[PDB]
Amino acid sequence: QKRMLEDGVFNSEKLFFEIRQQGYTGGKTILKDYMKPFRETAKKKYTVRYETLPGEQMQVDWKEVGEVVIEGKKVKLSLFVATLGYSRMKYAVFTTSQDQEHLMECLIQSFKYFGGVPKKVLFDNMKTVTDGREQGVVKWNQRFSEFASYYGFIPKVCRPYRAQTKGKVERAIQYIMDHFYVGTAFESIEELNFLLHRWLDQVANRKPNATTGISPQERWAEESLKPLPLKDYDTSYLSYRKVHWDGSFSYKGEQWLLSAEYAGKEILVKERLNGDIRLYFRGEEISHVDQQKKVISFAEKIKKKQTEMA
Amino acid sequence: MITRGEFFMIKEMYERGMSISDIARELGIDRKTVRKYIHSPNPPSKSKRKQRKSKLDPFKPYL
DNA sequence: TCATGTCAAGGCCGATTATTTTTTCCCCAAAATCGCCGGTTTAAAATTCCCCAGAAGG
Repeated sequence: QKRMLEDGVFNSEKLFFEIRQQGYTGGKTILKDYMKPFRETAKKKYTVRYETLPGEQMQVDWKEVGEVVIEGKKVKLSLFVATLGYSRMKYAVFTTSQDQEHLMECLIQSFKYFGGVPKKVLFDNMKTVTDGREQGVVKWNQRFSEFASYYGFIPKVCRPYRAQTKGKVERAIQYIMDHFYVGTAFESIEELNFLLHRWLDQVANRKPNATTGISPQERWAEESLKPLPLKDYDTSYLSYRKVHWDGSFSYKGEQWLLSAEYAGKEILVKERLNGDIRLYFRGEEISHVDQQKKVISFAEKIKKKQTEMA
Repeated sequence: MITRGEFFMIKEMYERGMSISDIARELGIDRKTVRKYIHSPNPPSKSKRKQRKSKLDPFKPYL
């Protein structure tokens, strides 16, 4: 028994031979029997699947699933599905891509829809979430770790890294969603996600499972969703930019003109996923750059500043 | 290409007396791969490849 | 309305494409190990059968 507890050796013939060397007067075969219930309980443990407790994990998963030409520009549609374990409810949304900021936005949306947070969140291996896993030393990130601590949950990405017991269910739910929804709202992916949310509220979260026979919404209601902090960890890209001695800097191919005090110093641009840029310098907030949909050349910006100073 | 830690774990658990097949199951590795690594000197996690041809090779002397 | 600095290149990072290597999965065949059941052997426990003493009844 201690041999199995410590060394996990469920080999019956070997243990019988060992104890025979130790002075055993019994028979190999009854020890084979005895070690069977042991290894059979071990195989029961091996087959142990779906150990989801109420409010334990929301089964996060990402995948590129679509392609659209939004505004005449090709873009790859990326879908996020968080399945709430025990309840079996799932929040699904496909918006832009697999960037970390959109990941956090989707997690916040799922928490708001579920009205709370679970104990932990289980992800899938990818570029985001974790930069790199080295022999169990999983260094996820700094900002992501702060976000997880802020909301309360913790990353526990340890799914099976094979097509068995992870890929099977993932593709199952993926194509189940694809076939049942198969919606096409409009060229704009935002409207597509709007109709997706309607479909999820109508015939996805209220679709009883054949085995349980109860809509997952009831289990979700009875699950433990601890209240979320009621505020959202910032979902804006943070990026530093140096200002040339011209009082100018650059961001995503557009060049901005600052004032004299800001020339030659490092500002921090914060861009919400909404699409508004805010310039924070030395902790404080500086004047907005009146961002416009139409791109204006640096020459026009210089002319505008000249006229303004006039 | 099991990493240093993976090879250390395989060798240690095998020498402890644990069966090899369930070792492979636990570490998510093929049984043949694990058995081959049982009788191996040190963790293999490096592959050496030499340079290869590029597009700017013919122009390189001129540049 | 004066006067008033501006543009290009290099480096780095990210994403995509192409090539090579490694690992896994599925199917079939052979060998080894493990598990279960049955039989045999050994040890311990239970029941029944004959003669001596004590007690009760006519």
